[PDB]
Amino acid sequence: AQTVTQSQPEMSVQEAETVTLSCTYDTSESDYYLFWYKQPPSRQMILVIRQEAYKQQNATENRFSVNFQKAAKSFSLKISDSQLGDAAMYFCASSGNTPLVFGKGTRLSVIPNIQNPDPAVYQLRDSKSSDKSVCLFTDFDSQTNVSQSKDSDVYITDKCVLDMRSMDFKSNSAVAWSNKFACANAFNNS
Amino acid sequence: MIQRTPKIQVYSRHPAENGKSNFLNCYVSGFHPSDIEVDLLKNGERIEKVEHSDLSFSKDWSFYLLYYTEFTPTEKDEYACRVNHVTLSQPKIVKWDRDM
Amino acid sequence: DAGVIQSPRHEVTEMGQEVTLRCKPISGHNSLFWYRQTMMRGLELLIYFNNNVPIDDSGMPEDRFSAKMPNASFSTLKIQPSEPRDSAVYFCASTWGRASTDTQYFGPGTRLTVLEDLKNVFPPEVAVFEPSEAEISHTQKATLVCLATGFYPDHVELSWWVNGKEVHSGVCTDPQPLKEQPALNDSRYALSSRLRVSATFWQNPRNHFRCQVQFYGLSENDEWTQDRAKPVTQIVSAEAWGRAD
Amino acid sequence: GSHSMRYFFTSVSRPGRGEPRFIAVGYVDDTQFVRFDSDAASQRMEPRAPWIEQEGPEYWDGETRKVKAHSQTHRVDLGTLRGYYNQSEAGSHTVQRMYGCDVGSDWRFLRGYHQYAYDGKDYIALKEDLRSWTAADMAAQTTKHKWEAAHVAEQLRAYLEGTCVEWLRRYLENGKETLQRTDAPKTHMTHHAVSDHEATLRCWALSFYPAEITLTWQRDGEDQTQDTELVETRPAGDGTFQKWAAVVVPSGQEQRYTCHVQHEGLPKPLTLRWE
Amino acid sequence: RLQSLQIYV
Repeated sequence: AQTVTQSQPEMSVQEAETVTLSCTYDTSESDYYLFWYKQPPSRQMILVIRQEAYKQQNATENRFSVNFQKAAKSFSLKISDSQLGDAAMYFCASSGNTPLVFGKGTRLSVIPNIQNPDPAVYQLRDSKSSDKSVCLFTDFDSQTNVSQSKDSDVYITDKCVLDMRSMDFKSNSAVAWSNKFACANAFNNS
Repeated sequence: MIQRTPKIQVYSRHPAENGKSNFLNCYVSGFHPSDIEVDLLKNGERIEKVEHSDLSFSKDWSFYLLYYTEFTPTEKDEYACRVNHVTLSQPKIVKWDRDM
Repeated sequence: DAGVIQSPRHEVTEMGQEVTLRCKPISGHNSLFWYRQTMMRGLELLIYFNNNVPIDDSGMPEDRFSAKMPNASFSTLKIQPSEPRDSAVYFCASTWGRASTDTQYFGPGTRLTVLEDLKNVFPPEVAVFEPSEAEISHTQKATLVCLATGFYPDHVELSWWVNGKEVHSGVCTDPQPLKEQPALNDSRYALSSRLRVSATFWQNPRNHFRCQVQFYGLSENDEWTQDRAKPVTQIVSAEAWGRAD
Repeated sequence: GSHSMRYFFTSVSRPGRGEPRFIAVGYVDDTQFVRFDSDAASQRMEPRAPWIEQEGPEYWDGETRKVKAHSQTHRVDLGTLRGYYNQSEAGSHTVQRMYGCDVGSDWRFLRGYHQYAYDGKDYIALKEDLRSWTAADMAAQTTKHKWEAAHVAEQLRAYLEGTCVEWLRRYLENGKETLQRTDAPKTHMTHHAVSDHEATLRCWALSFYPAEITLTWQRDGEDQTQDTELVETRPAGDGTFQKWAAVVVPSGQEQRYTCHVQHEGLPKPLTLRWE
Repeated sequence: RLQSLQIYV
């Protein structure tokens, strides 16, 4: 009698482009509220936007707007000018017989727009001992796929986008290390 | 605290024919609070299987209830309703009168 | 803080043990809700109170789960005895309590892992790797890397600390750890994080860079009989200083 | 005709004798159709009309969840209201709630209502416009502000104009035989001698529906209330109603008095005389 | 059909 449907569990948007997150719901009555919640990897739940089913106007919060179609029981979320910070789990939700009921959630990923690809691999030594070492593969564009280790004693992480906000600069990077192993052909299978 | 004395009407569902089968009704209304004790008597005995409606109330918030039971009206069988409530010094008994 | 407080952030217990999660609502809020999040079932409502009265306990597990709200300032949700299936993230939320449509304000959660036994629990080793001088010369930026290795279960909180302030700008931490021995189900984990600063900032020998990994492990009420240090809740750190050359 | 759907809730605390007793009753016009009693065993929203029995099991699960939660908010309200009025925890108190919607003969929304009583007296109520509140005392002013902050009126309005009327129309169709009938009263007059000179003329109306009826007495075709007795309309027990009016009369003069019966099930008002 | 919304005094 109270269900929320989020059909696509994984969505991607390109940085600064817009994306729509779909939601349908079944409700048995006419006194309900609808909600979108965001959950960053920090796991904190934050209210994005609230729609009262008695209000007719679509709710808008800055770059967040919903397409509330009551008769269709549809309540999609539009994120325009998307940002790296928008990467999170988004949860459609409703208040009815139960005060909050959540859909299964959609994980949105934001592919960062790497303004100036500059792929490189660098080697870094340890600060206490200097027998240990890691290899850093950074500044590649976001179309790049990072290969998992095929040595079985070398470790290669996935890519990771960081934001040096005080320089309006963004970059990807992946990290590799082992017990040996040189960095120049550490990411050769990627 | 507001307190309201119950009104009581005893009566039959259909007009009484001696020996024909009927329903005996005791209808209590206009009372407050809702704690009320109601028995249907036949010849001074609590009839046993006495059902009752679900508590409701009127425009002044006072309560009303129908207690009823199957009965067969005779010329000498004496039916009554006993009501106990906080507004009553002691239980009121209202005799069934087939003409009321 | 004037938000929903949840004690503690993480907790590892061994099955059979008792587990009591605690939650404090936003002040003035008169209604408190418990949820649990799993990867299998999603967000599931467990119980909620208004004015400390239990309004609905439909979603409570039928036998091992208990909840109280002794006064307006706190609520406990208790599991006895804990079982691996109880492992989830347990969220508390509060609302003003005027209506069921009131906006719910969520706490940070308590992620609980119930292990079959604590024989596999290992704290992390932490090392910090100084920037490559080739990166500094090619880009005028400097990437530190922190490696958190050999820990189990996956209960770590990696943060960067520059001159004593926790730093968020310029950080990226692996969203998932990886298995050091991926062939094994109880394999220990490794996690990496990067901190990127401008070259001139790394080049100042007075800047202090510390990578801190909070690990959630055993209490000292847990028993330990293995040939290595007790894997207790602890902070492991590695650091480095800026270098002009 | 015009119709209404109404729900009545009564919650009575019994300090030191168990959780508060909670009773909910649902009505379309004068006909009960659902019921919940917290002291009954089923612990379910039970049917009380035959035409509601053709609801599916998912309906009965949903009404049972909504009514069990009603009970709990009232259990909380009892505590809050005791607080609001500085009352002890030894006294038994009563929370009453009534809500519903009325439709006109086109079955379109016409009027909505939502009122609360505490201890037999008005507490707070939604005004006819469904946008404001009427708070009875100062205590109720506290609740007014809580609910205005949460926009409660707006939210009730969307139920009263939505689910309420839309489910009233579904009930009216499912129960067309029961609910759309008019049963004209079966009338008759009786004569009971009190003294050897004074007589009682009793005018009866039986087996009618709806309950709305008018009984009046006339002497020489002139309205008379003097020396008359009216009993309140009473339920027959089968879904019809009864009522009588009586006048005490000097014997020999019975033929001057006429009882008059108005009911929407009658093509014309009846006149009855002693014969 | 009972109203879903629950309110508190």
